[PDB]
Amino acid sequence: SPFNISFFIYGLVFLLLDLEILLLYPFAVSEYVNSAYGLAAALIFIGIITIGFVYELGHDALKVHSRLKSSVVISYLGNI
Amino acid sequence: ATPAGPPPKNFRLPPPKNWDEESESTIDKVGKYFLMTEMLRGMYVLLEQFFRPPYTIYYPFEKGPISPRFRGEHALRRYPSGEERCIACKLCEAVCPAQAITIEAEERADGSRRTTRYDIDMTKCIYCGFCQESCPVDAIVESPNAEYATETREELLYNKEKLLANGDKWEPELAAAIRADAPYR
Amino acid sequence: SYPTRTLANLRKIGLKEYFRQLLYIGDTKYGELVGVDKFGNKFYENKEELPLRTRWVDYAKHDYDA
Amino acid sequence: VIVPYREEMAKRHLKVSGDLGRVIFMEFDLRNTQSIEESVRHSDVVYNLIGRDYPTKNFSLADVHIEGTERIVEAV
Amino acid sequence: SNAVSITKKYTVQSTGIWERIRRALVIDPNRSNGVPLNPYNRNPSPGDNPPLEYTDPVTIPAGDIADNPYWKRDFRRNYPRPSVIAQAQQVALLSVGSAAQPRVELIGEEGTKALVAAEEEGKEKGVAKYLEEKGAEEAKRVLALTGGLPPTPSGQTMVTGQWDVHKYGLAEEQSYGGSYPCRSFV
Amino acid sequence: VALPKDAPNPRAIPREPVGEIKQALVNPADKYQSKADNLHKYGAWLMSCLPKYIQQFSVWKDELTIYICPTGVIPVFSFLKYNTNAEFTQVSDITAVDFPTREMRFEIVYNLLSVRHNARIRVKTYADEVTPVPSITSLYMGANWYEREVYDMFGVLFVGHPDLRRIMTDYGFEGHPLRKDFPLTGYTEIRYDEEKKRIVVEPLELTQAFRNFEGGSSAWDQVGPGIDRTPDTFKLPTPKPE
Amino acid sequence: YDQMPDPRWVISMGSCANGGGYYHYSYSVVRGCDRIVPVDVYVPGCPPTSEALMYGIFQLQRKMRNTKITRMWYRK
Amino acid sequence: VQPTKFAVTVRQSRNWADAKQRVIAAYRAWIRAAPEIQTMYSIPFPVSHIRTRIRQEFERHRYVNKLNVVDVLLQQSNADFQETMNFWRQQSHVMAFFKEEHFRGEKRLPSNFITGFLEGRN
Amino acid sequence: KGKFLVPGAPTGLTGLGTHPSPRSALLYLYHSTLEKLKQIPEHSVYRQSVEAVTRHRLALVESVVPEGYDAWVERAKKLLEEHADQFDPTKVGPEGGEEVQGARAVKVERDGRVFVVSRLPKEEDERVLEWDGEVDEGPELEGSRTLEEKIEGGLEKIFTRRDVKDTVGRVEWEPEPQLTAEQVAELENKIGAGLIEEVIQVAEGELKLVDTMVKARVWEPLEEQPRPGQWEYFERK
Amino acid sequence: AEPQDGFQGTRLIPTGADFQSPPDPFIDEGVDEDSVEGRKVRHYTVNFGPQHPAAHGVLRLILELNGEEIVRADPHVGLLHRGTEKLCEYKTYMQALPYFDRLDYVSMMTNEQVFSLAVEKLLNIEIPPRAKFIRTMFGEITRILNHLMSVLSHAMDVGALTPFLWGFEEREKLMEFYERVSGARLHAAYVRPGGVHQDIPVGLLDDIYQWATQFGDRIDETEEMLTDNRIWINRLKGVGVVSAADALNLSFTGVMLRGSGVPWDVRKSSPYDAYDQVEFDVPVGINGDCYDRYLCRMEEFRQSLRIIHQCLNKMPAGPVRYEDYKITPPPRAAMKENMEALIHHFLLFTKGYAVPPGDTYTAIEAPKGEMGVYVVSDGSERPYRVHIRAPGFAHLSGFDHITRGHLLADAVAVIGTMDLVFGEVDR
Ligand SMILES: *P(=O)(O)OCC(C)(C)[C@H](O)C(=O)NCCC(=O)NCCSC(=O)CCCCCCCCCCCCC
Ligand SMILES: CCCCCCCCCCCCO[C@@H]1O[C@H](CO)[C@@H](O[C@H]2O[C@H](CO)[C@@H](O)[C@H](O)[C@H]2O)[C@H](O)[C@H]1O
Ligand code: SF4
Ligand code: SF4
Ligand code: SF4
Repeated sequence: SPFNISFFIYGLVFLLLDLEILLLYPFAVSEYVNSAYGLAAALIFIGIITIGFVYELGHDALKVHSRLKSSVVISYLGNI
Repeated sequence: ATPAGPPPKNFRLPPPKNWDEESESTIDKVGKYFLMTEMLRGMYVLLEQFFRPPYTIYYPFEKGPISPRFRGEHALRRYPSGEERCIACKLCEAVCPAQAITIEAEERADGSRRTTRYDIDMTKCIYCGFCQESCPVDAIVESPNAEYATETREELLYNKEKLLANGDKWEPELAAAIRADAPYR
Repeated sequence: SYPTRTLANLRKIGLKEYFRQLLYIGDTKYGELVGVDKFGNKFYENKEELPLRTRWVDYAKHDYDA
Repeated sequence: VIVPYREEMAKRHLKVSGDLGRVIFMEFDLRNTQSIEESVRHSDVVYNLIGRDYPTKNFSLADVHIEGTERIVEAV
Repeated sequence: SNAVSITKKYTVQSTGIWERIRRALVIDPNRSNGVPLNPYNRNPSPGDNPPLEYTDPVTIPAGDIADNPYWKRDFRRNYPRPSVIAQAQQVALLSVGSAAQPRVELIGEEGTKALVAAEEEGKEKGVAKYLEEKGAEEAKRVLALTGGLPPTPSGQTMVTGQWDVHKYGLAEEQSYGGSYPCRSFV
Repeated sequence: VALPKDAPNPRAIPREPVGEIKQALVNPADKYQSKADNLHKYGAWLMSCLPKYIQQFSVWKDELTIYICPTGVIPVFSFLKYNTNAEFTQVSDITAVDFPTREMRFEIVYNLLSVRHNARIRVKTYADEVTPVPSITSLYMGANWYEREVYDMFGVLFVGHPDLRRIMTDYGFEGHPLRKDFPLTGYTEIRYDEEKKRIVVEPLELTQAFRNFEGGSSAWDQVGPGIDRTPDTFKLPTPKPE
Repeated sequence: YDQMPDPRWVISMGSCANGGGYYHYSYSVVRGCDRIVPVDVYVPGCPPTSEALMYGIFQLQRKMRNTKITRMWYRK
Repeated sequence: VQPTKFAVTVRQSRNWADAKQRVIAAYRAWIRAAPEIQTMYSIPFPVSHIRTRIRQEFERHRYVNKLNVVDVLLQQSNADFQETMNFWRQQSHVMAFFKEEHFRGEKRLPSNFITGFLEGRN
Repeated sequence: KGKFLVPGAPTGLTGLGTHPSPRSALLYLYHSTLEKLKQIPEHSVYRQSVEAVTRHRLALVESVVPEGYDAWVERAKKLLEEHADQFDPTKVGPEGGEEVQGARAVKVERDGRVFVVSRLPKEEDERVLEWDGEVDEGPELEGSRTLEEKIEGGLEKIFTRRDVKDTVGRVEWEPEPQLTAEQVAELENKIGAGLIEEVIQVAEGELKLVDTMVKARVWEPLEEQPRPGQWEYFERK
Repeated sequence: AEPQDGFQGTRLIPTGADFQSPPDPFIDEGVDEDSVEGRKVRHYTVNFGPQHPAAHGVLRLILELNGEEIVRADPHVGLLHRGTEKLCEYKTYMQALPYFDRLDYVSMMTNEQVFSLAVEKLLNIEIPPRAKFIRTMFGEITRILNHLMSVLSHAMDVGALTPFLWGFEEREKLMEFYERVSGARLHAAYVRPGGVHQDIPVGLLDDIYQWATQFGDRIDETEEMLTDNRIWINRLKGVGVVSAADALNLSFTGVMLRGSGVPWDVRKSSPYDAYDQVEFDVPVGINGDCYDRYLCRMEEFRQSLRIIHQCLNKMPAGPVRYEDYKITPPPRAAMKENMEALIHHFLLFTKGYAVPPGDTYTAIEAPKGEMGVYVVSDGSERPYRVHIRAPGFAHLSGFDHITRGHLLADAVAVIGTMDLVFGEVDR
């Protein structure tokens, strides 16, 4: 039987975001030295990986979402 | 789908309201979403139960309530004299919904009409009580005893020697339940 | 049970009887003796308990049975 | 069928094969003669299938195949 | 609101400081806890209800000793029979009418032989031959029995005194209000 | 125990004594005469509109029954489904009754409901061991499982049915239990065979044979003939004398 | 039942499982579940009261308290 | 086969040419399926014994000369085919069609007069 | 505000939504029903029953008239006359065309009466509609391809279809004026069969029955007599 | 000339596919290539059941799945078919009454009500006013009992486990009233042709009133947990949606019929017993989904309580049993004192009463939908044919049409919204 593609998407979106949050943990234990310049760079890095997150939100890649008037209109004209 | 004649007064629904026609403030609407207020109310109702008395009965030290009409295991009764009340009419055999009663009778040595066989298949019986409604002499009853699980189902083939032994055992309670319910019977 | 109830019944039945009940019934319970069965069982009543708990039995045998 | 048994749990699968009153179970020991005696007093045919392949702490191949056949056939 | 006071609810109550504590920390103070009352509920047991107090009644007509013959009140043996009408019967009913409404006077003789003329035509020809040959005029007559329209079937209520459909209407006050997708009907 | 304090003992209140109870005697059939004339009228209209299939109609109390030819099944139920005066859009039940004294053994009984007119109608046809009946699952989706039951329990066969398989009985079951020639306990019984390691199927033996107490039916008839209750609008006019 | 790891016990509850009950004389009913599996306790009633099924569990719990496991292996 | 895998809408044979065509197609499917029936139901018989026994069940009704009788005998076959090809019948129902897995076996009527007399009617 | 019923709004009955044009639908179904009744002989009570009831409902439906109806019908008469080929079932099929993203009408005649059946492109969100809703038959076959393959790929449809914006030789059919929501309620209080949309459901059922009532010839004599003792049960006497 | 004319096949039976008619072309509402569109997808089948709750004891429904969604649902029933309709032909009418307790085994006194009403109609008897009110009171106590099982087991399947335990104490209290009028917690056998078996005991109407004073608070707290809960709402909205036209065409009755916006209750449309004497409302839903059917069932809790209180205040005096010993058993005291009474006692318990010939289809508003029985009488003392119409049998038949395209976690919700006890479905 075919397997559903959403299983792949769960592992992939985790794998990338999990790598992304991992790259931010050094920032949280180096904040005082990083100061304003480090913050700006981390904000830029946070901003880029956020835009890729609104892409899967915008496309339902996780395939989590996505789960009547009649066109026929009659007119009466009368006798011939 | 509706009855004949004029349609019910305002049976048809109102037109649906758009999202911005709804009467619910954004503050109330957004707060109920993020604070999860209706789920908080239900969790609070479980705290209310926590501090209320429980319903539990400690069995077998405390028993649940049973009425005088309760339908438990069968018994064959006597008169104050000591004679068996049963005269082998076989009415309880005819009315049995599950054919659980087998009776063989004849003339006793003294000429009295009495049963020689009286078997009740406790694994055919449905505990309806019909056998005891049909008796003309109150001979067959159902005691309030519900505690008689056995090991083998051969133990559930009650013969006339066991059903009389049951009546001798349970007579005070049988006479008491009959005394309570007789006016209604 | 609850502390107010279980405390009061200790003040009545004593600590040797409190442990007897924990081993069998599993509750601390106090009531008046109503009578004894031929089998030796003892019966108690207390109108002040929860409904269906006003009458109980203390069995005579260790391997008790209904 | 009178089925003498040593262990209660083991014997249970044998009762399914018969109607009520047909498979009778008797608690027996190869060294208790009364249990053997009263197992065969009503029987028409007696079978003896008792046998180990090994000695135990309670039975030597001598005890099982001799002292049991003795004790049982003496009841027959 | 819809609640009635706890003091009328036949459940065990909290007392004193605990009542004040309960009426403070609780969603609805008028809610009971479901614990019944010992001096009131199933008290006495049915086993101590006095046997001699209860009375098994009789109603005067059917249970009397002196003015009821059984055969006036034997409605089981006055049961209705099923009334059957086949195609032969309806040919005759249209042909010569009905004991309620005749088509011809049928006076004395030469009307009895007209009464078999209804019965004879019924066996020989169905209602289909009968309607074909006497024309569409008496196809209009079959509807003329019920006023020129086909009859509608009988309803099964008689709460208005006549057999009819039940008039399902919205109840005056809705139980969910408009707040839930469920309307109450009377 | 803390009594409610404004909820008194409902048993302690004294009751006003009831003296002589009197109940009028009613004949429950009498309530149905007011609708007897239209139930006859509706059945008469029905069999004039479909003379090809409607052999007769009966009326008992509030029930009008229509008796139809087996080949008329599709037309008759279409008319009773899609007519504006016959808006009978539910099948409530389809079952069979067995009459082995008839050449056609099986009577097929359909019960239909009209929510529009608050009305019920019964349709009866007949079938045989080999004579099939049209299926009406083209008109009522709810009738599908009912016909499986009639087939499973009686052997009647429904032409046009998708997936007419057994619905109630076991998988290799042979026989039709609601037939009157079929015995109550059947012909076979099952058990577990230890030697074969499965459940096996055996010829039926009963430790106690079933005791059939039919012979104790009264030697005397106990209901009688009944009472005729036809409207005068559906009786033949009587010839007046002279 | 064949999938129950040992040790195994079966309780037959009610007249229908015990011996067929109201449907004993039918073509579709097994007259007792012990034509299929072994049973250790039979609880009577249609239906037994909840106390009655509790009583049956206590009978079974007592049967287990009387089960000799390592004391049977010792006699043989 | 709209509702179920092997469903066939109930059809009434139009004539004997049609009725014989259906019988042969029924027999063909059954004897085709015999290897598939012998693995699923673990029948301890050769596929040949299964096929020769399938033949007997058609050989019983070879002399039916009524067209209304053939259709009920065909519907019974189609329904039996559907419940066997879907694993709906238990091994117990299937290998109970073979009338030698009785502990009395195939020999269940008495052979002649005398052997049934000495055994009390078998 | 509530002067007119929203089409497709829920009625209270699940699955039944408010009819876009209830009055003309009911008129179309009644007249169509009256036309198929001429396949049935005059002496059948079925036809008389259906005729009388249908004419009775047809009279009450025609008793109510939408406002501006006389004005609208005069324009619609001319609009049909001067552009008849636009609305011809023999020219543009039973459907009014194949460009489902464009308006489609067709003139249909029943029982001496004229109707236009206009099918309107579905209103969808612009954020989800690709190519204004033009149906995607797939990509064109490209590469080395045969004559036969190009035909079955639809090539001859180039010389038949039209750009949806191409509206020069065509004229826009204007819809009929509707009843008011109060007028619809008054229609309901006359006919006496519930909601208007539920009456159309019954009315289009009477239309389908005529086809079965003619094929089976229900007015013909009884097919199979009851053989003796067929409807006999257990009656005494 | 069937079956003779059918020997040679000279006639063919006109199937519904013969009378198919093409849709009207004008007002009619709505290939192989190298692409993957032409490719087919395999499906796999799944064996669902038995679930832990008692009501769905014998369900073996085989689903075909395309990924997650259900393609076709095939319930296999019969696992509790015990031959009731055949065994009823070998019993007298009084003997066959206990068979009705065991059809829908959570709604006992309303099963035996429809059998009594059917037999009473052929008997042509009118049952006394007191038994009419006793039956309508215990028919609503029964309706509350069934809904406590149905609603709380439904939410136990959906995963809410606490309302189940709270309302089974309410169930535990309401079975004390069964065991006081009869001696059974489950199978009373209390409702019988001609009224009820025995008069209610002398303190019961006070004890039901004491229960009544607090039962609404139990509904309100059960309603505290489910009605506004978003998890509950998001598991029942849009699930198992049936249109009003299809519910009728599918033989749906009860809340399955009523939840799609059809106002229809047998109690209001064909009144029986003391229902025409009581004021109550009928909850009718909008969207035809499981959330509507949950909200309609909770409203019936409050409506059944409102009937029980009215029955307590109109309880008339008099016989609770039809006053005729050729039909109902005489009192024990009469049988032991009067000649005619012992004769009528003896013949009723051996032969039974004769029912006049005829057939009747009788329906009541059972808690799970419409429950009806077709009884053929032969004028004798045993029924010639008893047929039970079970509301759940028709509901499970429409499970494929309703669960199509849904998820399996959606289908478990559809099983509970259809009030399904399989002893009802298989008779
Ligand atoms: P040739 O022309 O000689 O014969 C062809 C036939 C047989 C058609 C004759 O010409 C003929 O006309 N005979 C009468 C028609 C006929 O055969 N009727 C019955 C047909 S259906 C039938 O026979 C069904 C038999 C049973 C089907 C199932 C068989 C397998 C079940 C068990 C399998 C093993 C366990 C799973
Ligand atoms: C600083 C933190 C920022 C957090 C993220 C901020 C918001 C950005 C994410 C949402 C942006 C809009 O993206 C929007 O997502 C929704 C929900 O899947 C999509 O939703 C739409 O398509 C999907 C896929 O067919 C359907 O399942 C859905 O029913 C439909 O409404 C829209 O196609 C997309 O336009
Ligand atoms: S117990 Fe009663 S009914 Fe039964 S045989 Fe004896 S006397 Fe008759
Ligand atoms: S209670 Fe048991 S023994 Fe008595 S009549 Fe009923 S089924 Fe027979
Ligand atoms: S309650 Fe009675 S009828 Fe029901 S399953 Fe149990 S034993 Fe059988």
